[PDB]
Amino acid sequence: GPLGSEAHLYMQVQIVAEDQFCGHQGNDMYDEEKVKYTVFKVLKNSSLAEFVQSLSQTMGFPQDQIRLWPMQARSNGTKRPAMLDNEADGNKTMIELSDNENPWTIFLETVDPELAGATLPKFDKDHDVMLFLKMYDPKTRSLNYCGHIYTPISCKIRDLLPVMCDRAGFIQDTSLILYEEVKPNLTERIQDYDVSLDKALDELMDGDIIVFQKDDPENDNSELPTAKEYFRDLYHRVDVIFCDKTIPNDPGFVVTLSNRMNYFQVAKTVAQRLNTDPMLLQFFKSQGYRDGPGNPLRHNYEGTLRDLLQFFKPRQPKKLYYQQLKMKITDFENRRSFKCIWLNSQFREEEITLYPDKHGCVRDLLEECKKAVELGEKASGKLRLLEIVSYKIIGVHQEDELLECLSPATSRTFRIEEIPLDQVDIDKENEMLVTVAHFHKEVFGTFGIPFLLRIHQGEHFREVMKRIQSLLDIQEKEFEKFKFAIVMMGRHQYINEDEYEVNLKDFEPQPGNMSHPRPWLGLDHFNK
Ligand SMILES: *C[C@@H]1C(=O)O[C@@H]2/C=C(\C)[C@@H](OC(C)=O)C/C=C(\COC(C)=O)C[C@@H](OC(=O)/C(C)=C/CO)[C@@H]12
Repeated sequence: GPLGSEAHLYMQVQIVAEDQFCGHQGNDMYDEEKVKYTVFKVLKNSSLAEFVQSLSQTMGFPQDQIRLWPMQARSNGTKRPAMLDNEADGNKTMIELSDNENPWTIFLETVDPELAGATLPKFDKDHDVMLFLKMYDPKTRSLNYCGHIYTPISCKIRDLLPVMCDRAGFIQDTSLILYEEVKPNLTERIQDYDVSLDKALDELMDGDIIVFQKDDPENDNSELPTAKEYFRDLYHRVDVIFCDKTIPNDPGFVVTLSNRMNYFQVAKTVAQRLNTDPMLLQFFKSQGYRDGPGNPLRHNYEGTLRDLLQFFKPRQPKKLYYQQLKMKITDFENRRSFKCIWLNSQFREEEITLYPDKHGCVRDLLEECKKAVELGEKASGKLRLLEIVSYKIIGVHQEDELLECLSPATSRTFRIEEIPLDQVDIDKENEMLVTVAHFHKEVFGTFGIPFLLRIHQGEHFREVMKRIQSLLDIQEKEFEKFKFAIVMMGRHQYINEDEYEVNLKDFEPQPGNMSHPRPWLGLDHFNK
């Protein structure tokens, strides 16, 4: 709006009291966006002494009870209180002390208004340093402002250990770990307490910060055992929205994490936020273009959370998608669907998907299906796996074969069935299984449900027909309507059903030839 004629002669002076330092969890003394100031509009060329007496009357403390420490920015990017000499700069101008920083911030040390009172201790500009103290509690992972101290440069670090303990509520003689909080993402441990402050601290200045904590075994029970780790985590912090993909339109919940986290750490933060096993969750990389879940994140991901978020533009809402699982994410990742046909005791087909071990044998699949189905009444209770192509059985698979060695279900159907009673242990000297398929007129025109059939040497074809129809169930002048043939690689010829006696070697391959083209029995009727 309209600036006054003499507005350029004035400057802003923001006074911060030490109560603003209490509760601060970050680096330095306060957050510039949360701090509350007492604001003064003062002439740029008023002197320091004028401001001091003015401020002393404004705040209600005599000049004996207050001291001014300008908040000066350091070369390393921090802002810290700094020394200001009363009877050597008290007549320099406010703006020349300011170094032309127009909103000029100053920390006002006062005596506790609890007294008045004894005045602030004197302070030798040359041999004394004002240090700031923070205590780090690893159990609550928190910072606790512990005030400031006047101390001689020559004082030994060990001599500061009492007051620290005193200000933290620790019992005296508690062993401590001490750090200088140099700057964000740099917390340097003070390794020798038996040396002076000027030797122990990097570039000893007024406004330096010592963070201290107990030396305690229980520290290792926290996610952040040291102040060093705490400040690293804080520097790498980032809020991320998490959304369940299975719940449509979910707004999801904000979780505070750190850019340096690996898969296990973010998984456990989110799992405790959801109260589940971290292993019963699956996460998804971002699609990287528009909001929506991307590719599944393998549980053994080697990257960091920063890699997962690198595609979010500098102010896009960071968001990751997950879903909750019914099994551990490892088993979820290694399960493989095997879809096949279960043929029940009624001779009817159903589609069933089993999830055995991807490295299992055929027996694993057979037992997975046996757990799912109701078997026949007084039946064998043992299952077998058949491979069907174009309505013909081409193979019986033995239980020791590896599953991954089987052709995928891509027009080649697999059929699990219970073995009939007459087929569990056939007479190996005179009894044989042959495959049976339905065809119409010509052999390559197959249809229907093929099956395995036991036949006996010397038997008359009549009884083969009887057991065929017993397992098939169809009107008898419907069953009598059709013919029977023996088939080998396209060639076929019919059995005289009036009087033929079953000779097994009419159905036998060439001796020594276990190849997949075996002779089979064909039923020749009409379809539907
Ligand atoms: C943040 C702590 C708090 O909640 O209040 C304590 C004190 C004040 C707010 C102020 O006390 C004054 C000015 O009278 C100044 C801030 C502190 C004073 O501490 C000292 C003794 O310098 C810092 C905190 O107090 C402590 O450090 C305490 C109570 C240590 C336990 O003896 C704030």
